Amino acid sequence: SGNGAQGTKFRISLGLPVGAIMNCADNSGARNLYIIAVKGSGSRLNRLPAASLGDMVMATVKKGKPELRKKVMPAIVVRQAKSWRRRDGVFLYFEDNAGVIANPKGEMKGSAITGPVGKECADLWPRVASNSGVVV
Amino acid sequence: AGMTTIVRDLDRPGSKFHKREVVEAVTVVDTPPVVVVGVVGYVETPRG
Amino acid sequence: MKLNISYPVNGSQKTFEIDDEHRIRVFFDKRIGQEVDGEAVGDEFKGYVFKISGGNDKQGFPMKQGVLLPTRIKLLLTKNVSCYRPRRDGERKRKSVRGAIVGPDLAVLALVIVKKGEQELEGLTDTTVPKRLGPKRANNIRKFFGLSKEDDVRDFVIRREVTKGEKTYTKAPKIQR
Amino acid sequence: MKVEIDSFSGAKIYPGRGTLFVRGDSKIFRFQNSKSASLFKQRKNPRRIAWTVLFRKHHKKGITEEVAKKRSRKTVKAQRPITGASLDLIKERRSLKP
Amino acid sequence: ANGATSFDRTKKTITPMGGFVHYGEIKNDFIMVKGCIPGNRKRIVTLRKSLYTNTSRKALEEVSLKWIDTASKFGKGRFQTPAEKHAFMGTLKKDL
RNA sequence: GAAACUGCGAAUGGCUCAUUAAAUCAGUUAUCGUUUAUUUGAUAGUUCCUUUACUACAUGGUAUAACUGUGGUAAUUCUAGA
RNA sequence: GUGAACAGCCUCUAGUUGAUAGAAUAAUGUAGAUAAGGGAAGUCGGCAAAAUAGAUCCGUAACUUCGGGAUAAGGAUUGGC
RNA sequence: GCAGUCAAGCGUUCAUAGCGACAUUGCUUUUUGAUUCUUCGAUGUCGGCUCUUCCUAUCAUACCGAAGCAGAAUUCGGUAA
RNA sequence: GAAUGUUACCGCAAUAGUAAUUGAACUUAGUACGAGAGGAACAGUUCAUUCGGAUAAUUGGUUUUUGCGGCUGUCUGAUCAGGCAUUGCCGCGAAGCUACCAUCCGCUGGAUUAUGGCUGAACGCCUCUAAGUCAGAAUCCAUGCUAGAACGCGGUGAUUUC
RNA sequence: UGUACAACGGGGUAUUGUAAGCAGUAGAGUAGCCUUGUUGUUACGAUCUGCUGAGAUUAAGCCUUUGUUGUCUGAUUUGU
Ligand SMILES: COc1ccc(C[C@H]2NC[C@H](O)[C@H]2OC(C)=O)cc1
Ligand SMILES: [Mg+2]
Ligand SMILES: [Mg+2]
Ligand SMILES: [Mg+2]
Ligand SMILES: [Mg+2]
Ligand SMILES: [Mg+2]
Ligand SMILES: [Mg+2]
Ligand SMILES: [Mg+2]
Ligand SMILES: [Mg+2]
Ligand SMILES: [Mg+2]
Ligand SMILES: [Mg+2]
Ligand SMILES: [Mg+2]
Ligand SMILES: [Mg+2]
Ligand SMILES: [Mg+2]
Ligand SMILES: [Mg+2]
Ligand SMILES: [Mg+2]
Ligand SMILES: [Mg+2]
Ligand SMILES: [Mg+2]
Ligand SMILES: [Mg+2]
Ligand SMILES: [Mg+2]
Ligand SMILES: [Mg+2]
Ligand SMILES: [Mg+2]
Ligand SMILES: [Mg+2]
Ligand SMILES: [Mg+2]
Ligand SMILES: [Mg+2]
Ligand SMILES: [Mg+2]
Ligand SMILES: [Mg+2]
Ligand SMILES: [Mg+2]
Ligand SMILES: [Mg+2]
Ligand SMILES: [Mg+2]
Ligand SMILES: [Mg+2]
Ligand SMILES: [Mg+2]
Ligand SMILES: [Mg+2]
Ligand SMILES: [Mg+2]
Ligand SMILES: [Mg+2]
Ligand SMILES: [Mg+2]
Ligand SMILES: [Mg+2]
Ligand SMILES: [Mg+2]
Ligand SMILES: [Mg+2]
Ligand SMILES: [Mg+2]
Ligand SMILES: [Mg+2]
Ligand SMILES: [Mg+2]
Ligand SMILES: [Mg+2]
Ligand SMILES: [Mg+2]
Ligand SMILES: [Mg+2]
Ligand SMILES: [Mg+2]
Ligand SMILES: [Mg+2]
Ligand SMILES: [Mg+2]
Ligand SMILES: [Mg+2]
Ligand SMILES: [Mg+2]
Ligand SMILES: [Mg+2]
Ligand SMILES: [Mg+2]
Ligand SMILES: [Mg+2]
Ligand SMILES: [Mg+2]
Ligand SMILES: [Mg+2]
Ligand SMILES: [Mg+2]
Ligand SMILES: [Mg+2]
Ligand SMILES: [Mg+2]
Ligand SMILES: [Mg+2]
Ligand SMILES: [Mg+2]
Ligand SMILES: [Mg+2]
Ligand SMILES: [Mg+2]
Ligand SMILES: [Mg+2]
Repeated sequence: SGNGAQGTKFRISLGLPVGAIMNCADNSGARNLYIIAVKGSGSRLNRLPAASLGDMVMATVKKGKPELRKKVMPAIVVRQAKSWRRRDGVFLYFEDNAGVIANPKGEMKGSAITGPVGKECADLWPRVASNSGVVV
Repeated sequence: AGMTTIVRDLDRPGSKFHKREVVEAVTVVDTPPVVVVGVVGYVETPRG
Repeated sequence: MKLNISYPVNGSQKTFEIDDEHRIRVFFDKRIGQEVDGEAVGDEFKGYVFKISGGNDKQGFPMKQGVLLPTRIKLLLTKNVSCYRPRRDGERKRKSVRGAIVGPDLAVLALVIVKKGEQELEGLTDTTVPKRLGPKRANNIRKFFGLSKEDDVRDFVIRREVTKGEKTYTKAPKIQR
Repeated sequence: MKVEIDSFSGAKIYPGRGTLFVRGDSKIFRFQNSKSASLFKQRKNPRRIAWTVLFRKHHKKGITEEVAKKRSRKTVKAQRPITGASLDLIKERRSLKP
Repeated sequence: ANGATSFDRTKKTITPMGGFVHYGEIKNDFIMVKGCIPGNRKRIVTLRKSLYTNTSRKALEEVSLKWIDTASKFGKGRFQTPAEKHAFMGTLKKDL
């Protein structure tokens, strides 16, 4: 989460540890996102960093435009698949994992977002709100 | 005795769940009146 | 939520605001068409019976008889159908709709008095707005008076006075058929 | 506090309870339990599973007197007349003859 | 109407359908405490007045329950009350 | 004579050359292989009922816009109840 | 009997029912299984484990000593009546 | 390997804010040597995994003094394991 | 767990252990400072990390509930109902156990260090220091929390006749 | 020897997903007898439907009970 994050986030079940690959859900040219780090994660001997909804991760693009591969970029997790539980009591989950590639400040490379988006992420990242269709 | 679930609006200016419902776990303990049958008086000593 | 109430006997209408989630709650899970006794909604309405006939949610989308559902959906509508006026022949447009089951999200419920209660309702039972227009087709005159085709209809045609400042003019329809 | 219902089984879902699945398109399917949720994942047809609402609704099970008659037919009759025309000459000319 | 609230109203006591699993019924007064507690069902338990005046906002918040759950705990409970269950199910091969 | 209903028109026009290599197109054929609003010209004594106590023909039915009035939405050539 | 089958699994004939026993089911084991989300990040190393599998049809690359490579790869299908 | 003393020099000016030559006093025992005292009728050898505890010559975190400390950032020092 | 009359109940508290941790956002504030570029903090608020102690309402995992249903092969003449296949296989599966995969909770007083000060001589002046003294830290001692000395202790009950 | 305790039984609660039996103008269809069809007749047919959210199981660490049946002095030891 961290920098450019408008607001705070309540804790939600970590679903994507390092090495998870999530669908790329914008129109940027990227086909998938390989997670290499989670921003603002902590440290425990042997613990893998892991991200959830509306987390900023460092990532690379394993399938996609050549102009987008072989390099690390920031990105933001928008769909999860591992069920988490909101404070309104509900356990909910998506059918896939997906983020969109972003710049440190949280602005998006691509113009649109393809597929639904978690509310807890629209809430966090205004530029992501913008480009969404269906939220949560 | 046991646990169950509760629903209540939460009141906490500043939070993202201000004036929104939450669902919360509660325990229940069975509590019929206790009955008084004695008094004991303690005094202080340098040994406690 | 607002309540748009109509007395179709008098052709009256008045709205009512009700902020009591208890007094409201009587209306939930009730569909369009079902009737509701009155006391629950207010001490005023004791005795009255209300027929639920539609409304709009906050967002303004309308109710639509016979969807069931207490949520919204996006249907495909046609000519001769509620919540759509076709711009063009053979035009069908896909539009959102609110279901016919009442819920807290409704901005306004639409109600129609069926039978009256035990006491008069302010601008409703006490005031009575008239019809606008009268019979125009020959036989319809013959029945809004009951006449037997021998009575001649030219006489019973309705006459609406009107002022030209210092000339009071008088006009009647044009009987057809 | 809305009580929800089971996308598959048609069962009431009281608050915080069961699970919520958000599909590819964005159809939100709500289950009251892993039973519904599994049959669902198994591409099972609710109309063929006999304990479900849809099954019963379909096989006309135990509606019983829900298809019976009732007592709902209005009562009115009142003369307003017709606007602009003197409604005080709309009953003393309305004397009929048949 | 122990288990009823201002908003619920439906007269019913806190005892879940079928009754508290591994305990019984609760026919006395009770203390409902947010969350969970050391010790298990049936064990004696001492409740103690706090040792400090906490200010917290969290402490201080005056709650008011909206609805207490009351469905069975002995499975995936679907109904708050025999009444509800009777409603939803219709008529069965036992009964009247 | 506003509004509105009803009718007719919006399949013409204008624009572009992406596709298309036996396709299009051209000149030449065919419909004894079809549909055709329209324009023009022709074209309709028969409609009922076991066919005397007879069927509205001196002409049969309502249900709707506009409208009046109650409204909803931040928002559109959105529209709901009466 | 199933099945391609002297396979595995069940059965008839024959032959056994031998192998200390009782009560419990703590830790840690040995042997047998399962696990959300992720998917080799573990580790010297995918060790272990998991995945695959029959048959019928369709489809099948580099390269080659032209014999191969080849069940390459990749797919559909299969009960009962 | 780590820390001092003198103070020529560095630092626009200005020895010691921060540094510091030529010299010179030390400490330390995760370096490597020097030794050969113990074990050759045997004290299981590297590294990792796991896990506990200790040291402080403190990287972070608390409270401070100083600056060639405007702010922001940083550097130097104290109490601190 | 023997023995300290027996046995029961309620307690004390010596000594020992001890625990919480770090970050961000909002706001302060585009403020103080600055020519400009830039650009803070205290009070308040919402969350989070790392650790800990519990707990199972919810959700997830586990299945010999061999609980219900389904399937292959065979055996019991068929039917019903079953046996066997080192738990035959499969879907669902209560109960229990259980997961930052789930939820709940993690206390406030004093005394000090460094350091900054008061008064104040030594030394008619001056000095936080000599005497005396104020404020003070993730420190320390308490509070709180766990054990309870099987050779530390208190209060209380009932105390055997063949 | 009583708000006792147990074994059953009953009711709640759960889990599965519609028992056995019988019936049917449901059923791809097939045979057999003639009085050879203006539903010809008698049966067979995977499966389907009704009685039937039925049947089964449900404390072994679920809840509850006005019912049924039963149980209620054996052993050892202790003193200021
Ligand atoms: C160079 O690495 C090594 C050299 C010698 C030894 C053995 C010695 N250790 C102590 C004794 O002298 C002898 O112990 C035994 C048990 O033999 C082990 C490792
Ligand atoms: Mg895409
Ligand atoms: Mg490691
Ligand atoms: Mg490649
Ligand atoms: Mg945009
Ligand atoms: Mg006319
Ligand atoms: Mg499961
Ligand atoms: Mg489960
Ligand atoms: Mg349960
Ligand atoms: Mg054209
Ligand atoms: Mg009509
Ligand atoms: Mg022999
Ligand atoms: Mg042996
Ligand atoms: Mg044994
Ligand atoms: Mg897994
Ligand atoms: Mg994969
Ligand atoms: Mg590796
Ligand atoms: Mg890989
Ligand atoms: Mg490694
Ligand atoms: Mg190797
Ligand atoms: Mg290696
Ligand atoms: Mg292997
Ligand atoms: Mg598997
Ligand atoms: Mg190959
Ligand atoms: Mg077939
Ligand atoms: Mg010198
Ligand atoms: Mg100087
Ligand atoms: Mg100089
Ligand atoms: Mg060294
Ligand atoms: Mg020697
Ligand atoms: Mg040596
Ligand atoms: Mg040796
Ligand atoms: Mg030796
Ligand atoms: Mg040794
Ligand atoms: Mg030190
Ligand atoms: Mg200077
Ligand atoms: Mg200092
Ligand atoms: Mg330490
Ligand atoms: Mg120490
Ligand atoms: Mg120390
Ligand atoms: Mg003793
Ligand atoms: Mg600002
Ligand atoms: Mg300047
Ligand atoms: Mg479970
Ligand atoms: Mg079975
Ligand atoms: Mg049979
Ligand atoms: Mg056998
Ligand atoms: Mg065998
Ligand atoms: Mg924890
Ligand atoms: Mg305290
Ligand atoms: Mg003290
Ligand atoms: Mg002074
Ligand atoms: Mg001092
Ligand atoms: Mg002193
Ligand atoms: Mg002095
Ligand atoms: Mg502390
Ligand atoms: Mg504590
Ligand atoms: Mg003791
Ligand atoms: Mg004692
Ligand atoms: Mg007995
Ligand atoms: Mg049935
Ligand atoms: Mg046990
Ligand atoms: Mg009985």
